[PDB]
Amino acid sequence: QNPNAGLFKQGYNSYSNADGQIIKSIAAIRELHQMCLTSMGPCGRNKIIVNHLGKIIITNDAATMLRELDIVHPAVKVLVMATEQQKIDMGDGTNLVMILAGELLNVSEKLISMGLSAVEIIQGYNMARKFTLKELDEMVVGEITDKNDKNELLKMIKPVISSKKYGSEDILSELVSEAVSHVLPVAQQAGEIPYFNVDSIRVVKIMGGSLSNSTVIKGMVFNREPEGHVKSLSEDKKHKVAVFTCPLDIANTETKGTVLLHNAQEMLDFSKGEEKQIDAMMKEIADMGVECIVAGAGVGELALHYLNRYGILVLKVPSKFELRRLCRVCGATPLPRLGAPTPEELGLVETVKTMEIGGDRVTVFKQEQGEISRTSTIILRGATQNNLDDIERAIDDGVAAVKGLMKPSGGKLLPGAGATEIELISRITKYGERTPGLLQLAIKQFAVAFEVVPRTLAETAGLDVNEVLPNLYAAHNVTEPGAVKTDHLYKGVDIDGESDEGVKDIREENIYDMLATKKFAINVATEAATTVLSIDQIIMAKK
Amino acid sequence: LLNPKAESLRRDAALKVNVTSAEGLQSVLETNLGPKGTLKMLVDGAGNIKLTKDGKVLLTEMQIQSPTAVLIARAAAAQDEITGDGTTTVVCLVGELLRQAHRFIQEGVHPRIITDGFEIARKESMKFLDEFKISKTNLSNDREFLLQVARSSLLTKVDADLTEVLTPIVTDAVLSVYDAQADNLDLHMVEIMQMQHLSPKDTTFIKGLVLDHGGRHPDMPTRVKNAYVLILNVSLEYEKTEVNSGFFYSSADQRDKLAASERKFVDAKLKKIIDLKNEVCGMDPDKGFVIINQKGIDPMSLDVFAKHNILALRRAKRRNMERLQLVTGGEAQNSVEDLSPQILGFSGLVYQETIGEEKFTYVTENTDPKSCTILIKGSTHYALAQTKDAVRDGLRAVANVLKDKNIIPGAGAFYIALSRYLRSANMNKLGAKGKTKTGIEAFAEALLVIPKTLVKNSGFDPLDVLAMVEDELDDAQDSDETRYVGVDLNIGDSCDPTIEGIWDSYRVLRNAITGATGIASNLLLCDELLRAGR
Amino acid sequence: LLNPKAESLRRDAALKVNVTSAEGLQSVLETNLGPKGTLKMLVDGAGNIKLTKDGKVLLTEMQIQSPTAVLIARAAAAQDEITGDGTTTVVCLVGELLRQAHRFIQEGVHPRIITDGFEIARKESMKFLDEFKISKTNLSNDREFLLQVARSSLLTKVDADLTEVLTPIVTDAVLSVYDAQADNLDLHMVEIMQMQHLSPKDTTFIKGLVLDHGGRHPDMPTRVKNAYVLILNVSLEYEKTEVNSGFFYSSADQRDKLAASERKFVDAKLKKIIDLKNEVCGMDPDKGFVIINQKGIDPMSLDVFAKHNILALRRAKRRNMERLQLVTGGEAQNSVEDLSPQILGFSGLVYQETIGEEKFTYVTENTDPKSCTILIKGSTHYALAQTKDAVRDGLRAVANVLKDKNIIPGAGAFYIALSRYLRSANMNKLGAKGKTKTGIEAFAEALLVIPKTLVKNSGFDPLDVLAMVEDELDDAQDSDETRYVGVDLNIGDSCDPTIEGIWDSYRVLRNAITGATGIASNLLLCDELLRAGR
Repeated sequence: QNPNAGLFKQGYNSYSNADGQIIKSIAAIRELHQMCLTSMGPCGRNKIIVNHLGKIIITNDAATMLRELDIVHPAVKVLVMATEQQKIDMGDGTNLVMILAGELLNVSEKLISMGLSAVEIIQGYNMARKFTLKELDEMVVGEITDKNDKNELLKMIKPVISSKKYGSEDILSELVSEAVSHVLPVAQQAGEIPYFNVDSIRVVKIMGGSLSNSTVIKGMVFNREPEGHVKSLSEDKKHKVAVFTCPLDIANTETKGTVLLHNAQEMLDFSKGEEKQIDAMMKEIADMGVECIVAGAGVGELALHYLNRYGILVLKVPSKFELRRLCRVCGATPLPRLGAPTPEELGLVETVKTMEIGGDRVTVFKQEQGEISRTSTIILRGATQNNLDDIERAIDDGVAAVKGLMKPSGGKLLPGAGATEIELISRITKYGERTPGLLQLAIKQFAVAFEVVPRTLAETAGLDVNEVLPNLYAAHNVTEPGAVKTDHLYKGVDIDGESDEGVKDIREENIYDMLATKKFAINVATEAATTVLSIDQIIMAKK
Repeated sequence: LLNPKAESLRRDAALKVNVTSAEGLQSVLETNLGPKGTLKMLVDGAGNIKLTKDGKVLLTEMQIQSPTAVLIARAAAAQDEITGDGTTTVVCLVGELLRQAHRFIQEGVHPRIITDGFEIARKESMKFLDEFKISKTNLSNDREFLLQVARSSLLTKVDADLTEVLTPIVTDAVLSVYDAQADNLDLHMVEIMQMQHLSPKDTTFIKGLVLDHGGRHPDMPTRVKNAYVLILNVSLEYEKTEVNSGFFYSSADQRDKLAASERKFVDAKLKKIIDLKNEVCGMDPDKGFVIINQKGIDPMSLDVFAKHNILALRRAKRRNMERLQLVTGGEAQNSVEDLSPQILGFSGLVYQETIGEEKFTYVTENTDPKSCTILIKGSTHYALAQTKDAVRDGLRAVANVLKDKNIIPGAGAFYIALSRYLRSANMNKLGAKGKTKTGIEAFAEALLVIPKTLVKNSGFDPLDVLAMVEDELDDAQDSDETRYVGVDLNIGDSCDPTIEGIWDSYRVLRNAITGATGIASNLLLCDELLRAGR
Repeated sequence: LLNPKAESLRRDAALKVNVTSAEGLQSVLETNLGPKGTLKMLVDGAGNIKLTKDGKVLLTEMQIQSPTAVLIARAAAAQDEITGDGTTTVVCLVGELLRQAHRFIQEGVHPRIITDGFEIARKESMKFLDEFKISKTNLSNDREFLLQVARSSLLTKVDADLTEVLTPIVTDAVLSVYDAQADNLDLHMVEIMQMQHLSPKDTTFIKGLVLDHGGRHPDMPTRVKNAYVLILNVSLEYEKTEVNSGFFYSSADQRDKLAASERKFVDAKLKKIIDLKNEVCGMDPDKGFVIINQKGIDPMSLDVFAKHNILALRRAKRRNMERLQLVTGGEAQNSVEDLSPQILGFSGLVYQETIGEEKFTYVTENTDPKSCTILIKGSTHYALAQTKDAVRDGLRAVANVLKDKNIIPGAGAFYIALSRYLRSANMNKLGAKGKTKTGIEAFAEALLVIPKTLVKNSGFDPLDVLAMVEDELDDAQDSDETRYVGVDLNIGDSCDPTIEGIWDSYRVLRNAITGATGIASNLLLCDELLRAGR
């Protein structure tokens, strides 16, 4: 009975602009905003994720949550896709986009309530974005010089690990910086040839113990045991390594090749045949000076008997990725066939041994002061399942951030701990004040959104935002001996958990953000916010 | 008077539901009109998001329940095969035409009376258009104007930041394929290609073709200043005997030597290919040699080609091979046995771009490629979809102007001036009927839905923008001068569209007016709504 | 923002309620405009049904629930006392003004902008009225004209056959009491009486007064020629001994003889009254004598008068006793003891009419009665109610014209000409505001609700009839002549109301537009409805 107007498409209840579709869409996003809001900062909060397959994990990482969430509402998908942008060609900024984009929408609603149109708001945000991106260029204090020194790496790696694992920052920073310094070449001013793929550093973890016994291996660590009799190689250098993709057994035949036996003599003759053919294949391997053999597949009993008699270490590596990575350690090329590991396709490893990590035995292919691998492995330990798994993720983030140090001025450093965000509030506001007309309304609110970072950093640290924020603002709203501010470009949030009051100088702990991460987040967050605002109606239909 | 399992609307209810349904469709699509309009979201039910403002996309991808709105959606969508634009305009015109007609029908005006009045207004509207339009200079070298055409089209569809990127791309891509001697053009000569891992602002114009399969050897050339192109349909993968055979050996050495003996068949073909390269600028400086082989190339032979500074591509798609024959001028060699310099084409700068996931080969700078490529970039599906449409929309807009030299100043100048014209001509002529005038008045008012909707979206007062245009037009008429007056959707006051650079196409305005008149008439003339078996 | 036991109606819903309700009230009364309108039956729930067209009665007695419709109905009732007519005109104007305003409000026109335009158009309408009116002669010998006025005010509310009966009744009744001197005009000098058992066609004008109580003796004249009138306030019923007494007698015959002596108390008064005639034209030819005694008269006293051909009436109402002193010129005597020849009045024929149930005495043909009576006939309260309203309003209509020489040609010429005037003056002046001109056009169009409704009720198509009036009106102006052009509700073509005889009141139309403007403005300016305590 009750009539309805405006709903004529498959009977859908689809809200128009006048029905507050934008406000309702933002309200849906706010649910995810609050979820991500408590992640940022060295004191961020953990979340429990129960995978539908029956696996329970704990993480600080918002991107992990967003990928584990089944996100339905298109208004949220816009920001989740924005998060993926931070993962593509960048190793950080996930929280910055989710938090900033949500706040930009929250302050937009305050403007919508005034009667300021979505078009006018979006136009102002685009202007404030372009202003913001320019202002960031002038906030640079230092710069990474890309000399790949351990100490230069630590300056960046430490704040990257922070906010994923707190309290172990120095231990994990040494683990990542050491492994990164292992794979990075010694060079200066060389940007023509790309290098340092994230895959160049593997992380391996065993349950039990703690990071107090962590280390870094110059080479690959495999979870497979030496199947053969020889469990280790000698102390000599340059052990020849052969790698096969063919299983180490009698060769097969492309068509049929089935042996049928009718007479006892035939059994004896075929048995001797196969044994001799396998020996010939194992002999030709040994005759090339091979002392270790790596199979991408299993090994027959006879092959083990012959390889043992030849003193060849037998190690199975079923993973195609590990075999490809092995080419970055020993240089060997996996042989598509069996019994002809041409010397040119042989690799060299200085040491192959078994090691006990956490109580579990693994096989290690490494070099020490020579024939140095292009891969590194970081060894983690920990007794607690949930904590160790997240520590592994912290290692990956450190490596990814180093990749962010790219030829196009990726080394530019800006004060962190919210110091950049606070200065932006002052500068963007002035841009608003100098802009005539209604444009100033959105430019000013654009600035307002940026206080969410020093707010969130305070909230997670247990501090009263109502005292920290006015102290942060007063710390930057100061009188300096000249037009250009100096000492008070470094005042940030003191993540201490202390009682009384105050701010902390970035210089005390070398808390810097990467310009490339910041400017990228500013672009992505604005596009996400303005995309949502541009949508005044959602209609579903068969495609 | 009704059979079971059926229903009909006999009284005026048939008209109320037809107008109401049209008003709904209007209230949705009106928000997409103009550069200041809003952006609609489409959900395919599988979780994929597509964003668009395009009338045709909105009408053809969205489902409609109201059977009357379906008729409007289909009739308006048909415009895509006639003009390529104006779909939203038609829907807006049809809605308001039915609104104004309904107001008069309530007074006892028979639908036929309005229909005849609409037809009289339509005929006079076409006369107005012919006198209102401006003849474009017949020169194709007028890049400055063609930029204005592409810009006007793009600003409707993109965020105005991508307009700065796409405008010169649309303009030059169409002009590049525009035939010499002021002839016609086929915009299908511009390939629309999507790629990921780059921002939408990186969208670029490529002078030639871009190929998917690249080189697969680390020593393949990165860039060659000038190269000859071998177009070859002969496989270079390790060959086996065509007849029953086998490798019968007593030793591993004989095993491989026998396999090599058959491999020599490929090496012999490679020798003839390399010998050709040696003959044709073999050691000449700033020269190279490219192979775009249709079939596979053995990793062994890729090592050979790289050592000879040859860029060897393999397993090219038919579409690339046929186009590359045209672009490079070479011929396809079906057998290396007849290989000769006469086979080779020629290209300028040839290089490969390395993208995290993919490689792309560029065969640009040809004598007469007769083809362009536009690379549409983005990180998301909806970003690629919106930009792709914006490019195709601009390409059609510019091509339409090059084909049809008739240009009409936009920004509402046509629709406001036409409304004034019809109101005056109707009383000066009185050539319809004392009651038919109601249809003409309804038509003249309905035309204003466009300047009103355009500004409504901009956020400026729809009432002031009309009065301001009226004031300026009145001065022009009293001064006995020709003046084109529109509305500036950024400032809110009036403007001259011929200085701002806002233009409509003759084909779009001609068919948008004719179509909307027919559609509204078809609904107004509906006497009964029949339902049986549904 | 809501308090319990309260409501705040927002989001322009208050305007939607105000307009919707006004269209309801308009729809009710729109069916009753002009001589072509319908009749309504009003049922009081007790079994008494009233038949009327009178807007004042309709709005007063009709139950209204919509608070907005109550506002309009009561505001019209205020105008009824001010103007004496125009009830339906006001309501129709208010409704259409709100309908036209609503259409523009939906388009973004602020209610105040329209309201200001209404005030401008109202002031300009009053200026037009001043040039539109015709100045009537001040002569009271304009009976031929006043007949047309009576027809205009009667024909609207009667069955068109009764018009022929009432036209001379209303016309001459007011002219009779209207002194032909610049003195004054009081329509209360015409009394309104009702009688049953005759057809409504028999409504009659009586030059004098009519009394209910008749004679109660068969030998008294029913027709007295050139009567003298005695006005007497004291009873002539059998009187008893002034003081307590009794009948003390010896023989039976003395009982009645003593009673006969007691009778002398009243008989002495009878002799004095009989001698009064003897002194004043006792035996003169063509003279009579009538007594209008306020108190009773004994059957024996009536016999005394009957023997002398005297018509002795009794138990007259005070209201007629006081008036008859003014009508006949005689003085009331509180007692026969003061009786003198100088007391008697004089009149012509005194007539006793007898019908089935009642008698009526007529005191016509007085020298200077300064009073008239109209007797409204009917069989039931249907004819009596409708006719009474027609007479009372007709007397007022012709009274206003006699008092106010300003007459307005009707037939819609006033309101149709206003539409043309405001349409042109607005476009010629444009001195209001770029936005306010919208309200002026809305006002000018709303004025046409009256000529359009008059035609619709006739069965003629308003679309053609209004057009024909506009055509001839324009032709007259192009011909540089003054012509009044209105609607012929019987033929369907145009007519000249100043030849046909269709006249409207100056004062009614002046205030009708001003009132309707205020009423519509008061509702258009209402942004929210505020309810509490209910």
